[PDB]
Amino acid sequence: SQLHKVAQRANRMLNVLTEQVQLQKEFYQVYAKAALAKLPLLTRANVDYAVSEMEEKGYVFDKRPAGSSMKYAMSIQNIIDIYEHRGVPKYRDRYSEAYVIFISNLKGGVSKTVSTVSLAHAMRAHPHLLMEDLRILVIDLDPQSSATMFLSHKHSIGIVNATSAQAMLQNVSREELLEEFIVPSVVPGVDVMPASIDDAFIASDWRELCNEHLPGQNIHAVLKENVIDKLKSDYDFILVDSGPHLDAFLKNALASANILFTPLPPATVDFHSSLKYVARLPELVKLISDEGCECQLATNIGFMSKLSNKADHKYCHSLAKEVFGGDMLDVFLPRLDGFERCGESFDTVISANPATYVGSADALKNARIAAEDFAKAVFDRIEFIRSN
Amino acid sequence: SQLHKVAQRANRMLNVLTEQVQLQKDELHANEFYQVYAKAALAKLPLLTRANVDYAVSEMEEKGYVFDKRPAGSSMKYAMSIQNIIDIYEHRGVPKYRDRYSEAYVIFISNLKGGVSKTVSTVSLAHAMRAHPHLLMEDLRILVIDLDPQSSATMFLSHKHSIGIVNATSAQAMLQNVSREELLEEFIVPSVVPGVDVMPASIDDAFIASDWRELCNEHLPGQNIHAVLKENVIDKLKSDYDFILVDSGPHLDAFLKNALASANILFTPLPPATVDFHSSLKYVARLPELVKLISDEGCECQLATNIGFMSKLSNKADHKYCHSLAKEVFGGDMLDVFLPRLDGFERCGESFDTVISANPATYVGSADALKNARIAAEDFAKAVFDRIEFIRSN
Ligand SMILES: Nc1ncnc2c1ncn2[C@@H]1O[C@H](COP(=O)(O)OP(=O)(O)O)[C@@H](O)[C@H]1O
Ligand SMILES: Nc1ncnc2c1ncn2[C@@H]1O[C@H](COP(=O)(O)OP(=O)(O)O)[C@@H](O)[C@H]1O
Ligand SMILES: [Mg+2]
Ligand SMILES: [Mg+2]
Repeated sequence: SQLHKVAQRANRMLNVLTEQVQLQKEFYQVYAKAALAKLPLLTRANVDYAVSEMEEKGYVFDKRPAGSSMKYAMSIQNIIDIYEHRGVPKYRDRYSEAYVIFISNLKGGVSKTVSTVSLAHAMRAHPHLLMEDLRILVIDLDPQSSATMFLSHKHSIGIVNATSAQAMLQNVSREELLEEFIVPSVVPGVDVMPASIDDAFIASDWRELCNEHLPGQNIHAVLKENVIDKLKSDYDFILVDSGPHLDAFLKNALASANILFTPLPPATVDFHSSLKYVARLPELVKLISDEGCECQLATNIGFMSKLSNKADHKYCHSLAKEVFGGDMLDVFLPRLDGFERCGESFDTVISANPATYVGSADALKNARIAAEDFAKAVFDRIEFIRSN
Repeated sequence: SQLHKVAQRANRMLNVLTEQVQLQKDELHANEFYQVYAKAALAKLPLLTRANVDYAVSEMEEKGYVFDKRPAGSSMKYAMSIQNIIDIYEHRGVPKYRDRYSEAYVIFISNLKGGVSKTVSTVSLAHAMRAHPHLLMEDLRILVIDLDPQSSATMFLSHKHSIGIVNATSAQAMLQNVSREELLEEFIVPSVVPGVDVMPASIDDAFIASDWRELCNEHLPGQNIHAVLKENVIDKLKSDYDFILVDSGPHLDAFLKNALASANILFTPLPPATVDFHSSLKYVARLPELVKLISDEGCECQLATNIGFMSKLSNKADHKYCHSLAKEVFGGDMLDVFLPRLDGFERCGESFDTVISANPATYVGSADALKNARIAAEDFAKAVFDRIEFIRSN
């Protein structure tokens, strides 16, 4: 009974530490008016007419003095509103229901979380996708909660309780999900439904917890029916992140996705493992199907992750190209220091402010551009699939 | 069905890759471990003197013992392997650990919070304990059972061109329920440091964990689902090892439960990061509940205590706060030593080497980094060993 003893001491500690984070409780990117001209469909002249015409109508743009005078400090919203003023339709004007993206791989360390949060921020803030005025939701279903930490400033969530796995069991309305479970991330337009280590116990007793709280409901269609379907009209993209564990969460995530992206690692051994997952994927969809709901899983796109020039890497890259063939993204996430440094302070290569960044400013830009290139390639891929 | 297409091509590629690594399967030769001592260096070890070593060495050669000398100098030099030193201690009559205890002792370093250093501690503990200068006379035999589909332990313990893929895994051994002779011949693999072995894991074990109930029903009818590891694997190796370490992933599944039911003692690595620490505490506060669950539904846990230790601790002030909190929680069950965050552990982890198996000459970094990592690892291992000794004899 020495555990009971220590376990209690740790309990008083939690209740104490929990009242810490509670008692505790921004996007740097701004564009100079002239900078908008490099954005698609916009020119120096038409931005001047838009800003001019909108102002005369009562619009007020963000500004900040650079010495004495006061220039324009355009926020993403200002830009989005300028495009709207110029009759450029938004993504929601051609697609009516949210598309669910699931970056998955049973093998860990392959960059599932980083590629997921990077894709969320980079798609929203992509210079070429701002006109799309995208609304993105990242649903964290990994008790390790890496996505949560990356997306909402660690001093925010700290000890989370309103969890995605909780949402699944509580089965609440759209309004409650937006108001009580979903929290904003640093980049406006990108939200997150958090996770917490406590979700490990939920996954562990999923079977029973379902019989108690969701009687008669197919245990594999919960995330899809109790959460995603209720939010389909408030978001353009919904990204689900789960751990590399063949859980109820992994299954619920698979049953709700429209598309899968498999991040492929460069080392031969990890690449080998990943192919095992890609090979048994149809087996997994078959199971979930044979016992409940059907997976609307269209395709499975692969892409190299943390790739480099090592001979071994080039080799795997050739093999992956062989396996996925056409469904192989033409862009990949290379291994960069920017992603590591950022990963250490749980910040996105998009939200990380260069003025605060500890490391070379060059390295940061490189990863940002890499995240952006990756996001644009993903978005374009969905586009082709969705309008064909 | 443009998902079954890739699966097909993927499956084919596996065959190719498999047969490829199936050739480069180098044979891990024992006399390849870098560590060697000049005859004179043994004198610095406990119980050994320059004179009792020369006497021992002389008598052994008289009985035909063959020292693997090197052709250097007018008369060959003794390039002593940790095994030579072990054989010398044996010849002087100092008792080995297996002379001091009669059954393997099962250690389980665990935490539901991942990234806390469960694998690196487990792996460093094994190697550092075997090769620790003050523990050579113990002639330890250590087995690391990898039950994490990620197989990080398997990777640190062998060579990338030594184990490659993994077919006969621990999860597989649990369900097949084979003989001790079979576990020894087919399922256990040696690591880079002789004396420490590993029962491997593979990604395919994630499917086994996923369908544990159905698989136990079809392969192990009547057997309690939480006692499979204890009865089908560990109990059959009780005489073959002094220590058996179990490594599992951060999941509250069958593997985690079986490891617990087989453990003699538990070690909990506690991270300094306020968020990580808080998560670790939630795990410590639910341990009794978990043990109670296993009990209520079948077998009992012989879990003695739960020792806690700071993992990846820095000189930062923040860290010193958690350390205190941790002390309040664990109190006496806190380890006197902690695992500090060091470059040696990082650079080594990058190449899946242990700060014990990593040859300093080859280390691409600062010798001091590697040297400090090894020492820290050795002090941690001696501390765990000394603590087990006090618990075991008392
Ligand atoms: N492209 C990259 N370059 C450098 N480091 C990366 C990259 N992608 C991921 N990482 C780092 O690799 C580790 C694994 O990524 P993570 O997203 O947590 O994987 P999974 O989601 O596979 O667990 C993290 O510590 C992260 O900072
Ligand atoms: N003392 C340490 N100093 C520096 N890096 C460490 C230390 N202990 C562990 N690590 C590194 O931290 C990461 C997490 O450790 P790992 O043993 O894999 O954790 P778990 O077993 O938590 O997955 C690894 O990348 C590892 O190389
Ligand atoms: Mg993840
Ligand atoms: Mg581990």
